[PDB]
Amino acid sequence: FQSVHSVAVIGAPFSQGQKRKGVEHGPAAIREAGLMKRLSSLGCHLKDFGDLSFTPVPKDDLYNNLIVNPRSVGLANQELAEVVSRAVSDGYSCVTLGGDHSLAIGTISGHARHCPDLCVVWVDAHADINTPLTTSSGNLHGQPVSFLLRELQDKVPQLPGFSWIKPCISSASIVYIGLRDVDPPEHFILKNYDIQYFSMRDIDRLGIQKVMERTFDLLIGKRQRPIHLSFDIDAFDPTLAPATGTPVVGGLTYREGMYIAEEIHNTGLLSALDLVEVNPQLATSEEEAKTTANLAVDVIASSFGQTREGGH
Amino acid sequence: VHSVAVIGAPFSQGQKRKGVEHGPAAIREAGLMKRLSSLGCHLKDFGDLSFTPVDLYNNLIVNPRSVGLANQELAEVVSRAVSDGYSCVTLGGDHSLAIGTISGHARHCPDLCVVWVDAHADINTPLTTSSGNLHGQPVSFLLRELQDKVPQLPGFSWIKPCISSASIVYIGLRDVDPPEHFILKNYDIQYFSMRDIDRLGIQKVMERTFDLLIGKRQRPIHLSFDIDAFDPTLAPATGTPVVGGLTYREGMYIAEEIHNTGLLSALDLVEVNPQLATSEEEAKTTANLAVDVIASSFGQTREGGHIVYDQLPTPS
Amino acid sequence: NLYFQSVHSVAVIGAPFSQGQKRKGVEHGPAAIREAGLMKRLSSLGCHLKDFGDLSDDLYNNLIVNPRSVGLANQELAEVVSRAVSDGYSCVTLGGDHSLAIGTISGHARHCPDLCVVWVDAHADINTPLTTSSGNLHGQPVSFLLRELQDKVPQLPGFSWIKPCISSASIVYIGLRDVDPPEHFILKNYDIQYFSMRDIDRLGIQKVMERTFDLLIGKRQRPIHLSFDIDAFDPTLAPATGTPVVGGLTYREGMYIAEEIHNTGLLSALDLVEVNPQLATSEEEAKTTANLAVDVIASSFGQTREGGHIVYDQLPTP
Ligand code: PRO
Ligand code: PRO
Ligand code: PRO
Ligand SMILES: [Mn+2]
Ligand SMILES: [Mn+2]
Ligand SMILES: [Mn+2]
Ligand SMILES: [Mn+2]
Ligand SMILES: [Mn+2]
Ligand SMILES: [Mn+2]
Repeated sequence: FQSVHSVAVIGAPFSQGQKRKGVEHGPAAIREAGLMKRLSSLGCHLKDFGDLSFTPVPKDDLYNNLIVNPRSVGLANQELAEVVSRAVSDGYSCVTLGGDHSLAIGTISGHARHCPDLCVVWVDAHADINTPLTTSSGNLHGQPVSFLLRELQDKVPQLPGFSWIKPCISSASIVYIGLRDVDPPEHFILKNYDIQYFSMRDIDRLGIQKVMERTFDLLIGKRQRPIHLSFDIDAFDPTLAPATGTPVVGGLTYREGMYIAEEIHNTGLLSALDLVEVNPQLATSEEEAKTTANLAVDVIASSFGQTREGGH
Repeated sequence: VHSVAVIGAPFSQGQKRKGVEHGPAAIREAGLMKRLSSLGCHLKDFGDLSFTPVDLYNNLIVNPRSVGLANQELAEVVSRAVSDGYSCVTLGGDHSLAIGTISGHARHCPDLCVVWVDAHADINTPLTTSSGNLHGQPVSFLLRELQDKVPQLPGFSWIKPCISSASIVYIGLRDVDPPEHFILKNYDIQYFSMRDIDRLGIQKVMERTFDLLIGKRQRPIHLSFDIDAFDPTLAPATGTPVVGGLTYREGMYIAEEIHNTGLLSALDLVEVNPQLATSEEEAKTTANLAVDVIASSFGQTREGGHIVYDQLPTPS
Repeated sequence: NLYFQSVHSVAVIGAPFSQGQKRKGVEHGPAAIREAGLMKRLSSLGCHLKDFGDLSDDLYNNLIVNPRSVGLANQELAEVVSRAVSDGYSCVTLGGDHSLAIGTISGHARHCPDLCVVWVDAHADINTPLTTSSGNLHGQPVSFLLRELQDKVPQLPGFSWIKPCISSASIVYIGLRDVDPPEHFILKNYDIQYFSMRDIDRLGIQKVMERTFDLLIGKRQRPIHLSFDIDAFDPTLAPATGTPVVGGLTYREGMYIAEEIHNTGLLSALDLVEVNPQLATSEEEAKTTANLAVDVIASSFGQTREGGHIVYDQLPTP
């Protein structure tokens, strides 16, 4: 094979960062679409940690009539952070299957425990950077980055179950790609703190090649750094990825998404990847659910060396 | 903070396919007013105009009287909306309604320029049309340099040609009749076909469009936007669909660039025909797309940048 | 219409090969494309037309299926194409599976030894009889044609008539996205130039066509052979085909390729292959694929998005 990678796979069947049921079946859907076989065929040394079972929290209602399930979200992420830490500690590139995007709190925190100069490429229709004070929905899947960013620490209140989190990335160390549904406060956060982002509009103008070039220039232009790719399937157009809870029209094409993944592979710096927000229960047909899972597998496989030219 | 007037113009007699008169209602139902309200627009809804009801012309041109007259009535409403300080959004209805909207707009803004976003040039004369459908001719009646090639139709004498060939640019062209192509080339009318977009990219297409129309000075902009500019996969509920059109992204980009000028004075969103859809979702997606065009033309962004946001809350 | 920007002489041959692969139905490609109104469309573009109509075995090494039927059918097809081209026609062949390019290219080369090939396809179809995993000859045609690969290619039954006729420098691929590892090796090792979908994502279709022509006709005008597999298009656009691969050309990119081919004035033969109406799930899927096939062929002979191919004389006056 062109290159061998050691890859751990963690299922995180978690739904409480949002209100729509079924995203907890994300990890199963992706698995049934053949993830392990595909990574095997590419030369990957694989370790399957299986699908985690998160400790429920009995009482966990609306916090200040706004934040939904903070204790469950906080604890599930604390648990996931331990496993991701273990995997990275053991030397694996850590693939976590979601589950809603609240789980990036745990995956990035866990990763950061071993990589002080970690950087993040966040591929998403959404910035997910509302603080608990700026959120309109109160859904923590739209807040994960606020708890991780050092610059926002003074703006984030201490939520129950969240005391264990330490901000671990600076505003210069995360680049967003694919944005198209951004709240006014999130826009203010991005601009005010100099967080670099390439919205769908930036991609329309520059094209995905220049987007990736600039992305790497910003993050790894001066030195090599481990990369955490946090990939929300809703980055893709809903015609390609319909089985997801917060679809937004005018997303990435299949080609652009593969291009992102291929460029991440080509760095040789991919250290962890999240594939989140696949909700097969939201598909209007079996083939809608299966196409979304198949697309998830293509993203992950391309991140680990699958190409459009038979070079693997 | 835009003041926006919405006029329902249920034109159907510019073409032969029934249903297009329900376009203005389909768009309303898709939640147009809620969207423009969330954008901080000052809104006036004129409701749907009831035109006064009314023989073929040279055995070809159909219902021309009804079309000519309804356009005269439309043009007065647009004139007075513009006058009352509103940006004028006219919901269609077939594209023959542009005769009335551009005419009425050119009364108070003589220096207007036109961005025509369409699969079609709609510049056949009453003598070059094969179909006889007036939705395929509106630009011939409006264009100054073309007057001696256009005969006087019953109901159309009121129309004073108000735009020169250098003040209209087309974007999206892919189904242009031979006489149309002749007109485009011989009158030096600038256009960016699908093929020009494939070469240049929509960013460059918009830069060059504005260079041509407002390169010398700021001017009021009239955006005449036919939903069939978009690929039929995206906008299937429409009468003359043509494969290989704009993507969702390209169309939002045009609207956004139009907004970013701060010059948009009037906008037509034409040719949504809910009855031509093969299902209720196809009908609804077409109307949702129409809303997205209008909202982006007035400030909706892909970046959350529509409102001013000054200060983060503190747990302080 | 009396007046056109250009007038082409075009021969049409139906070549319903199905034996270069295993799925039934592709032999109905030529009928599907004719029923989508191909002849009418070409007439409307001012072409002089000659319609040649539609033309009408043990495993090799326990793998390669139908070598004699395929090798021999291609010998016959080669004759028809050579005749058409010799008589001054740009020769359009409707497939049928892609194994037919063995015949069309070999025949074309008899009269046009200096031809170049633009191969538009999800696949490189450059497996040898020794590297192929499927045994399907439609995945092997380029290996028979290429000079530099002759010593890597064994003599098959039905194939003694074929002389390799193109050098590795005279073929450029566009659209590649499903390349077997031994195919990747050949491409790199013989320095065959290709624009994969990834290359199109980076350069854009305009620069891909510019660079393609710089590679092939940059030094001198040469007859162009366009071998165009419908599966180069995204399966959402061309679902009716045997080996569909996600992430393909858009409608606009495909038409752009054909328009630029037309603009060279050098198009000398064109294959339009792999349309299999039976693999559609609906009549609209089948007809869309056939209509797209017609749009490709039409656009190769002057159909454009802007409507300048028919020449208009003067506007009537009232
Ligand atoms: O915070 C939220 O819940 C939404 C999710 C997408 C953008 N903001
Ligand atoms: O003139 C007509 O009626 C048609 C409409 C689109 C192109 N020409
Ligand atoms: O040789 C074959 O049969 C396959 C078909 C596409 C790629 N190679
Ligand atoms: Mn997200
Ligand atoms: Mn998202
Ligand atoms: Mn129109
Ligand atoms: Mn139109
Ligand atoms: Mn092929
Ligand atoms: Mn192919």
